[PDB]
Amino acid sequence: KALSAVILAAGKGTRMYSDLPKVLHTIAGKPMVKHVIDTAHQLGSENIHLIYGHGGDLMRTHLANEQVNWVLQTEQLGTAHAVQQAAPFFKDNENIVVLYGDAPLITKETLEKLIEAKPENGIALLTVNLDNPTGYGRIIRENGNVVAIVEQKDANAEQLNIKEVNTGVMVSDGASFKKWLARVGNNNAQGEYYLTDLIALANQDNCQVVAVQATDVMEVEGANNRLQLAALERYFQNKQASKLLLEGVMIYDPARFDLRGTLEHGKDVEIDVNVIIEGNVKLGDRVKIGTGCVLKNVVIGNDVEIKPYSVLEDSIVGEKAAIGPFSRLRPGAELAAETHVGNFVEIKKSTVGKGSKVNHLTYVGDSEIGSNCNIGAGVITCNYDGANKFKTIIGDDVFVGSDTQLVAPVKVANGATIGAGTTITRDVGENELVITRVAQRHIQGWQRPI
Amino acid sequence: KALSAVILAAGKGTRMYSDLPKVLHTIAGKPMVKHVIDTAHQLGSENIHLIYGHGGDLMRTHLANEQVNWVLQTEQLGTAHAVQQAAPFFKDNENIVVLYGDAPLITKETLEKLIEAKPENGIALLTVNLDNPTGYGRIIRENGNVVAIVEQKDANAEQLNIKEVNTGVMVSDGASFKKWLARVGNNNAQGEYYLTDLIALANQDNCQVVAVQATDVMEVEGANNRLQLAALERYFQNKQASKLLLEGVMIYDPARFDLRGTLEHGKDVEIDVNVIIEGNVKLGDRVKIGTGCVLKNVVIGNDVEIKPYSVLEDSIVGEKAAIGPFSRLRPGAELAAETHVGNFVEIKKSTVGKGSKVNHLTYVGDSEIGSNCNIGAGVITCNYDGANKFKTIIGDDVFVGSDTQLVAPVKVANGATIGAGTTITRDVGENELVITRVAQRHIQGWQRPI
Amino acid sequence: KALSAVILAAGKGTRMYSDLPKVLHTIAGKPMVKHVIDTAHQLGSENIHLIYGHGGDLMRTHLANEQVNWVLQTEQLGTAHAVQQAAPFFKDNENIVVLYGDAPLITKETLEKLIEAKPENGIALLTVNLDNPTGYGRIIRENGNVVAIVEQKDANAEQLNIKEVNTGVMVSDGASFKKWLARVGNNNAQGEYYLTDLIALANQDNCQVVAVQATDVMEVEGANNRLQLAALERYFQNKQASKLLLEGVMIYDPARFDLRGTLEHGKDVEIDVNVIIEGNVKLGDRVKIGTGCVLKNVVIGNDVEIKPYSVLEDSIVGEKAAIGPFSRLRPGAELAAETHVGNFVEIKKSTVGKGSKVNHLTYVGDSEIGSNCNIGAGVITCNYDGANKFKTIIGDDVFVGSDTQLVAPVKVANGATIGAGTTITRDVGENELVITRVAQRHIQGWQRPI
Ligand SMILES: O=c1ccn([C@@H]2O[C@H](CO)[C@@H](O)[C@H]2O)c(=O)[nH]1
Ligand SMILES: O=c1ccn([C@@H]2O[C@H](CO)[C@@H](O)[C@H]2O)c(=O)[nH]1
Ligand SMILES: O=c1ccn([C@@H]2O[C@H](CO)[C@@H](O)[C@H]2O)c(=O)[nH]1
Repeated sequence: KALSAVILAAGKGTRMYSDLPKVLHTIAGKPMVKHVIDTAHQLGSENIHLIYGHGGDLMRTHLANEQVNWVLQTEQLGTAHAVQQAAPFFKDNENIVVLYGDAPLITKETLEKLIEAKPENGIALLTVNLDNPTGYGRIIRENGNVVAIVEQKDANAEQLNIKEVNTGVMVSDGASFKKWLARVGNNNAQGEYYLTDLIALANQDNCQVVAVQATDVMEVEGANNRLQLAALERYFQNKQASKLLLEGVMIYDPARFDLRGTLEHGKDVEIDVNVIIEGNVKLGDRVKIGTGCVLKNVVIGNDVEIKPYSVLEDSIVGEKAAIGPFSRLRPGAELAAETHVGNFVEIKKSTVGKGSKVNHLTYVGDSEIGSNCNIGAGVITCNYDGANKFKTIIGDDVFVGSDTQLVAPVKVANGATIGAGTTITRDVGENELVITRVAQRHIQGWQRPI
Repeated sequence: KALSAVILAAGKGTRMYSDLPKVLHTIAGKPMVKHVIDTAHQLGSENIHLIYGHGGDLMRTHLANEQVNWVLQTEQLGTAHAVQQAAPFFKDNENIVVLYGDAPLITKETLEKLIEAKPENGIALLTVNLDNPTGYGRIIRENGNVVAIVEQKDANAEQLNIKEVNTGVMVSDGASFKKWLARVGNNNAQGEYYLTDLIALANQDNCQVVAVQATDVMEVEGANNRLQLAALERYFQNKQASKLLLEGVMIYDPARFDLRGTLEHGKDVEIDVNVIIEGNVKLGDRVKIGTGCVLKNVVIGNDVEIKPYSVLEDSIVGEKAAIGPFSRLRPGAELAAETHVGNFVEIKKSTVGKGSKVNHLTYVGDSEIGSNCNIGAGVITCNYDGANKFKTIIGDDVFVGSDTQLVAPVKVANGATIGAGTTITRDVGENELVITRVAQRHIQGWQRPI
Repeated sequence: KALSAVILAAGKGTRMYSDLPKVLHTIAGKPMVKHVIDTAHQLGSENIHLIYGHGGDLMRTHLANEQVNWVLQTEQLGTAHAVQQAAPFFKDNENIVVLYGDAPLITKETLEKLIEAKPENGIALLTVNLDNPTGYGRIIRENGNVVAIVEQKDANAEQLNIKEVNTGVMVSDGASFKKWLARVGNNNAQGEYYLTDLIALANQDNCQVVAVQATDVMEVEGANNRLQLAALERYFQNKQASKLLLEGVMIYDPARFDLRGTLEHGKDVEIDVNVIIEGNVKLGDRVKIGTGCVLKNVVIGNDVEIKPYSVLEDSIVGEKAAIGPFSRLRPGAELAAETHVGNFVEIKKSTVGKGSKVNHLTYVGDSEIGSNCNIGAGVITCNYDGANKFKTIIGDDVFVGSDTQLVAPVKVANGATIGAGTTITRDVGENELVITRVAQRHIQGWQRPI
C-alpha cells in the first residue's frame, strides 16, 4: 500500500549555540533534515509532512525547493502533538512512517524492513540494542510482540538489564494514527504528549506491535549538539569512503577523505590524503588526485593527474590533462584534452584548447585560448578601468612571451608570436610577431653597497 | 590555607634522543613543564618550586619569564631528594602539592579534589585505576585510608589483582613534608630516596593518608619518549576540540584540528578540516575557515570567509572581508572591512582600506592602501637597491593596472589611475592618469616552427 | 642451511575492480608483492620463485628489475599446484618458505622464528589467534605438534572454540616439498590442490609439524579488495611512524604522517601534521617541516625550516636555508647554505648560491645563481620561441629588480644591478647598472567612474 512520512523538525537546538534551528546544521554539506527528506523520498513516500517551528523563516529559505507539506507547530507540546498536526492529511489506508529531522543517518534499507514487518492495524517499532541503556525506555517482548515500553524509573531489577531500547521511529496506518493520537494524554513528569504511548494504546486495542532492530546503532542516533554532530559526520564519511573503496576507488586514507555531494567514477582512480569532493563530481578512468585537492562541481576526463594543493570549481577537464600543483580553476574553466596548467596559475571563465600550456604565475580570465598555445610565465589578462569585463581571444599555435599583459578586448590570431614584457592592446594578425623595443640606460662601474 | 607547588623537572629524557631536557618538549606548542606551571598557578599556588638539573641553561633561556623558584638539583638521587631541595622554602602551615614536569595533562579540577581531601597533618594521594597495573605500586585501603603501597615484587596473589595504583602526586602540609623527608632512606634495589615512602612514614606517625582517584587516566600520564608524547598531544587536542564543539564551534573533524594557544570565538563559526590555530586568535560571529588554513596571532571580524590554504600571522581582518584561497598575510597586515585578498597574494606590514581588492599574484609590503582601491594582478611594491625598506602610500579610489611596479618611497593620491605595465617612481597626483607609452616592432609573415 | 622462497602472486584480484593484477596494488608507494620480495631477500633467500599469471605483462613491466625466478602458472588449480610449479627448482637440502604476494606486512623477524622452529624433515606452520575464527581451519595441537587442521564444516563443538588458525605460510625442506606436493589431491568441495594438505601428509609420514604463532595479526593479513588494502596501509604507516617517534623524530600526529620510501634523520627533527615523505629522503639535525609539505627524493641539511605547503622533488637544500611557505622545488633544484626561497616561487634545474634570496612570485629555471644575490619579486627566466631551453648565468652579489625578465641564454656578471621592469637579452658586465628608460603619458584631471 501507499506510504507517507512525517518528519519532526521543530526544535530550537539550544545546545548548538547557533542562530539556526536544530535540523539545518549540515552533515556532509547538507542540512540534517535534507538527508531525512531524501531518504523518505527514495523510500517511495507520496507525501512528506515537515513539522517545523523554531527558525521557521530560515527553514523556509534554506529548504524552499523541497517537496514537503509545511506543517507549522506553534508550540512543542510533545512528539504526539507534533505528529497530530499532520494527521488530518493522513490517508486512512496509507502507511505512515515517523522520522526525526535531527537523526539523518537512518537508512532506506532499515526503514523498508520496518515497514514490511508492520502487522495489519498494528505498529512496527524501530528498536536498538545499547550496551548502556540507562535513561531509555526498555522494550518488553512477550512472544514476538512489544507489550510495553518501560521507562528508566519504572523498571524493576531484571528489566534494567534489557538492552533493547525504544528509538521513537515507527510505522502505522493513517487511520490507526488518527485514532490513537486523539487518545494520548500528558499525565507525566514532563507534561508532554509522547508518541511512545501509542504502543500502550495499540495493546489496549488488542493490536499487534512488532519490534524491528536497527542493524547499526549510529543509524538512529540524533545530534543535540555539535560534538554529537561531528561524530555523525565522521560515521557518514567513513561509510561513504568504504563504499567507494569496495567499488574500486583507491583512497590512501579513508579517515582523511571527505565527500559532500555525489561522486561518479571510473576504474583505477587514486585519491591521495586530505581531498575534499563537493557537489556533483565525475572522474574518469585512471584519474589521480594528489594530496590537499578540493574539487567542487567538476568533470575530469580519463588519465588526468591533478597534483597537490589544486582547487577546482565548476570546471571541465579533458582527458590526459595535467593540473597542479597549486593550480586554481574558477567557475567556467574548460580545459581540453592534453592541456597543462601549472603552479600559481588562476583560470577563470575561459576555454583552453588541446595541447596548450599555462605553467606558471599566470591569470587567464574571460578568455578563449586555442590549441597548442604556449602561455608564458607572468602573463595576465586584464581590463581597462571602467565597466564590464571584456574578452581576450587567442587563436591556435600562439606563443605569448612571459610577463605579457593582454588588455581585453583584444584578439590574437593563429600562429602569432608575442615577445616577453609586451603590452597588447591592439589586435595581432595571423603570423604576426610583436616584440617590445626597450630603451635601457647602461652605467659602467656602478659599485653596490659592499 | 595557603598553597605552594613543587614541580620535578630535572630529568635528562634520554629516550627522547634530543639535545633538550625532558620537560621542554612541547605539547600544543608549549613546553610540557609550562603546562604544569600554569596549572599550579591557576590552582592558587603562592610559590612554585621548580626542581631542575639537566639542560639547566636551556631551561633558563626557555622559561626565563616564569614566576618560579629555581631549585637546581645537582644529582638525581630520587623523588624524595628532589622535593627535599625545595623543603627549606616550605611554610609550615601551607599545603604543598608535588607535580611532575613530564605529566602535563593533570587538571586544576582533579588537583582541587585532591587538596580538599587532605586530612589535617595527613596526606592526600592521587591514585589511578589501570586495567593492567603490572609494575606499579598497589594501593592498599583499610577502611577509607591508604595503609600501604605494595610494589610489584612484594604483592601476594590477591594484591596483584588490585587495579588502583600510585601516581606519585600528593599533598601535605609543609611541616609534615620537612619532618618525613628527613626520614626517607634509600635501602632498596635502586638505591634511591623515593617520595613514595612518605605514605609508610605517615602511617608510622598515626597520620591519615586518603586516596583520591583521578577521573581520567591520561591526566596523570607522563611521557618518557616521543611516542608517548604524541599520544598526550592527541588526547589534549581532542579535549580542546570537544570543548569548542560543546561551546558551539562547528569543527568538521575534531581529529583534524589543532589549537596551539587560545581561541576566542563568536557564534556559528565553521572550521574545516586540517586547520591550525596558533598563539592568541580571536574569531567573530559567522567566521568560516576553509581547509588547510594556518592562523597565528590574528583577529578576524564577523562574517569573514578565509578560503583554503591561507596562512595568516600577526594580522587583523575586518568584518565581511574575504581572504584566499592561497593568500598570505605576514605580520602587520591590517585589512579593513569588506576587503578582498585573493590567490597567490602576499601582504606584509601594510594597511588595506575598506572595499579594496588585491586579487592575484601580487606582493604588497610596507604600504598604506586606502578605501575602494583596485590593485591589479601582478602588482609589486619594491625598493631601490640600497638600505632600509621605504613606504608606498596609495590614497582612496585608486586603480593600479596589472603588472605595475610601485617603487618606494612613493605616493599615489586619491582618484589616480595607473595603466598596466607601468613603473611608478614619482608621486602621482590627485586624479592623475599615468599610462606607459610602449614602443613595439611588428613583423608580418613570421612563421613559427610548425 | 640455505633458504629460498616461493611467492604466490598469480591472482586476478577481481574485487579490486582494476586493470592491474592483485599483487601490484601499492602499499606506501610500493607494489604489495615488492614488499614480500624485499622481505624474502633480507631473510637471506638465495632464490625467490615468483608464481605469476594474471596481468603477466604488467607484472613483467612493473617488476622488471626484481631478482626473481619468473614462474608462469597458466591455471590457478590451487596453492599446492602453484608451489609445485617452482618445485623442480628447489634444492633438496635447502629450506623453502611459502609466502603470499597479497600479504605484504609479514616481517623478517616472524619468519626467522618460523624457520628456526622447523624440525628436521618436518614443517613449521605459521598460525594466528583470531577472536572470531569462523571460516578458518583450526589448529589441533597434540603435545607440541600440529596433527590436524580442521576446517569450519568438520569441526565439532569444542574445536569450533579454538582460536588458533592456519595462515598457509610454512617452511619445509625442498626434498620434503617435492615428495608431499606430488601426493596432494583435489578431492574436496572446491576441486583444488590445497597446500594445507601438506600437514596431513607430513603426519602420515610420521614427520613433525610445529606451530609458530605470529605476534601481530595484521602481519599475516591479506587484501582482497581496496578497503582491506587501506587498513593494511594505515597499519603500516602507524608502525613506520611509531618507529620514527621512538628514534626521536617529533611527529605532531602520527595518524597524519605518510612515509613512502625511506627516511634518514638526525636529532630534534620536527614534522608537522599532513606531511608526505617519498622516495629516499635525508633530513639533518633540527630540520623543521611545516604542515602540508611533500618531500620526494630530497636531501635537507641541518637547521633548515620548510614552512607550510611546500613541494620539493629531486632537490638538495644546504644548512640553515629557509623554504616556504608555498614554495616549489622541481628536480635539479640545488640550494646552498643560508638561502631563502619564499611564497609562490618555482625553482627548476637551477643552482642558487649561499645567502641568496628568491622570496616572491618568481620562476627560475635552468639557471646558475651565485652567492648573496637578491632576486626580486616577479622575476622570470624565459626562452625565445624556438627549440631547446637555454641557461641563465647570474654571478655573485647581483641585484635583480622586481619583474625583470631574464631571456636565456644570457650572463649577468658579479656585482651587477638590474632595475625593476627590465628585459635582459644581452650579457651584463661586472658592476654594470642597467635601468629601463620608461616613457609615460601623464594626464591631469582624469576623473574615474565615481
Ligand atoms: O513537540 C515536539 C517534540 C519533539 N520534537 C522533536 O523530536 C525530537 C525527539 O524529541 C527532537 O529533536 C525534537 O526537536 C518536535 O519537533 N516537536
Ligand atoms: O631525583 C629525581 C627523580 C625524579 N625526578 C623526576 O620525576 C619523574 C618521575 O620519576 C621523572 O620524570 C624524573 O625526571 C627528578 O626531577 N629528580
Ligand atoms: O592456484 C593458486 C591459488 C592461490 N594463489 C594465491 O594465493 C592466495 C591465497 O589463496 C591468493 O591471493 C591467490 O591469489 C595463486 O597465486 N595460485
